[PDB]
Amino acid sequence: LSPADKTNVKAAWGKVGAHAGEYGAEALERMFLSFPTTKTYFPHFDLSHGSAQVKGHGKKVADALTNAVAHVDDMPNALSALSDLHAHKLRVDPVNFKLLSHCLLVTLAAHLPAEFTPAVHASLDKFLASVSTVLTSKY
Amino acid sequence: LSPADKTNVKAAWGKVGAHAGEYGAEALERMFLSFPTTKTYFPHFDLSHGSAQVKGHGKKVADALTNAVAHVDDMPNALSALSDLHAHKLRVDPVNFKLLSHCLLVTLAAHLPAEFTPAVHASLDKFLASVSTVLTSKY
Amino acid sequence: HLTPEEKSAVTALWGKVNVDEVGGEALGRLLVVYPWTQRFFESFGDLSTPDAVMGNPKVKAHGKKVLGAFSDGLAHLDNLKGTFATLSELHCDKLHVDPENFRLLGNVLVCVLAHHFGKEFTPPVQAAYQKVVAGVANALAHKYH
Amino acid sequence: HLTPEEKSAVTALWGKVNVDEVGGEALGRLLVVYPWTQRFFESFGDLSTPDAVMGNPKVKAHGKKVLGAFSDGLAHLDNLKGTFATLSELHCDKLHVDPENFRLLGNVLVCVLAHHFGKEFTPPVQAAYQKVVAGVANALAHKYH
Ligand code: HEM
Ligand code: HEM
Ligand code: HEM
Ligand code: HEM
Repeated sequence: LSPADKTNVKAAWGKVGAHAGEYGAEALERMFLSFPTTKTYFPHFDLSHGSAQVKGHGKKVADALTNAVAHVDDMPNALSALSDLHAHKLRVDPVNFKLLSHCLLVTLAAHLPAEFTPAVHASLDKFLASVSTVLTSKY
Repeated sequence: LSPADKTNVKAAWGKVGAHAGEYGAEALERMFLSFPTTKTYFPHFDLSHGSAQVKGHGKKVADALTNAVAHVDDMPNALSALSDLHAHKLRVDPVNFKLLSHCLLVTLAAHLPAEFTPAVHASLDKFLASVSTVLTSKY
Repeated sequence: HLTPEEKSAVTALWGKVNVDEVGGEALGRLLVVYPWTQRFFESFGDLSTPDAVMGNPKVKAHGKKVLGAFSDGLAHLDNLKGTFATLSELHCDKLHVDPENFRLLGNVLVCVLAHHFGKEFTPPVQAAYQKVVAGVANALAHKYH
Repeated sequence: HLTPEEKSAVTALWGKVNVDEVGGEALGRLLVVYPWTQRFFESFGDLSTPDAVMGNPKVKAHGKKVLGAFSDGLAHLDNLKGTFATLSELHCDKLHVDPENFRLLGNVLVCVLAHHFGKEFTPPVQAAYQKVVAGVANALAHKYH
């Protein structure tokens, strides 16, 4: 993880702007549609299109990612409670983290076509993989 | 990792003793026999049974693992040159690190039946996964 | 694709495998080493500690059934796809198990075999058994393919 | 297995795909984001920087060939296993490429399609294309099965 990657990630996530919750909800919808095996972690959720529960969950995930961007240098300490939750309480398979990272990348590519240069793509992929690694570190 | 994992890994690697080179050579032989796709990274090697080149390389790998055991709390810095080598020069696929970790676990199981309790198996798996994720950190 | 010598070695080693503890041991070690797999076995009782996992009658009985399927697949090495069709559907659609956990379970089984056999589990024997477990996992993941 | 509506959406989106550029940028982005894949493309020249990768004529031509293979797979969505038999032999027996890199390249292609189509790419369109790329990767990885 390099400082150039950190700068590129901060720039891309800043140009994401206040649409972070919308991006998170769309990424979750994409993950549910593309990989239905991930829907089993949300049995109490309304997983239809436009669902308010999915909107709130996407807002929460996007806020977590904003905190991670704000604390790229201290990710394990910033995401400690989330790693504990996702590894102990939920016991999420580590492959679904890759699936959600891919869907987040697809949402970013579809909503920021100009910013999604190959270098920014690589930087964002490294950032999301590090957040996934941190969240799966309790295994 | 965990303090109990560190204790279990240290005890198991101590019971390995001075057979580290033998165990590393056997693990590399197991990897070459089970996953022939890994043999493409050693095109200048004699990879027959009992080959002195494989013996020396296995001794080097086992010495690196022993250093990692002795420096379990500072693996990323103790393995930085190895990470640079494997990621930049060698360009090894990350999947092969899992393959070699599995073959190392199989060698340890086959040579230390009493030591290989489920807790020790879990501790050694976590230790090898940490070593692998350090050696694939640059990616 | 197993050579006749590999098949002979595989069946010779499997002849000495105890079918009452090897499967339960492999399943319990899978649960201990990959604790996200405990998500699929919430009805199996206490699985908080390695000793509680390894002392679970439900885990032992289920490991016996998984070992029996592994022996059933081993008896038909040329028809793994047809041997594991019903099992593949139950994991893919009803249980939603990622096909990587199949390879994880096969690798844990190989570790258990090495732990029991020791010197008898030579690198050629291990290579043949890796072929066997890879074939079994590929057959079990057919519904995803 | 794709429904008629999914197939219609997939074909409609593929109708407006630039066959001279898209495969090249997909291959280049694969080389940049997963730089261990550069070990298979040593004879392609300079690959040190993203600009060097995305400005490489060899990468452009090879990506064009890969995109043509993807298009042929799209034209035989029900015969993917038979369409990619020769390519599966080429990639497994001689190249030694790991089947996970096929998934990586398919996902990079999906990201490239999203980056071009934008709003027109939709979550259902992404689901259909994920099905397509998973099928292509499975067909190309069959020789490991
Ligand atoms: C970058 C990856 C991820 C991030 C940043 C993230 C973030 C979050 C956050 C902030 C919460 C809220 C926790 C709370 O309110 O107590 C949460 C909950 C949750 N996450 Fe994730 N998550 C990620 C990946 C995943 C994946 C891939 C899955 C499943 C496939 C998953 C499953 C869940 C579940 C089931 C909950 C519980 C929400 C509820 O029950 O209300 N997470 N996550
Ligand atoms: C368990 C994790 C591993 C450890 C601790 C490890 C350790 C080492 C060490 C100590 C060296 C020698 C360093 C030197 O003198 O330059 C080395 C070299 C090398 N390793 Fe690894 N290695 C690991 C995994 C792998 C894997 C999975 C592969 C790929 C199959 C691999 C391929 C190589 C190659 C090709 C060399 C250079 C060999 C030569 O040209 O002589 N290593 N490794
Ligand atoms: C890799 C080789 C595997 C084999 C040969 C195998 C075999 C079997 C067998 C024989 C059953 C009994 C089905 C029945 O009694 O109707 C079963 C059920 C089950 N399997 Fe597996 N299994 C494998 C892997 C896995 C893995 C890796 C997991 C989870 C991570 C898993 C989760 C389950 C569960 C939860 C059941 C309960 C279904 C029921 O009780 O009806 N299996 N499997
Ligand atoms: C995932 C879908 C893929 C498709 C559809 C595809 C398609 C192709 C095609 C059409 C060729 C040319 C074959 C010929 O000219 O006879 C080729 C060659 C090649 N492929 Fe792929 N490829 C894929 C993935 C990959 C990946 C992920 C890698 C490496 C990480 C790779 C490495 C290579 C190399 C090095 C060649 C050169 C061999 C030659 O030119 O004969 N391929 N591929």
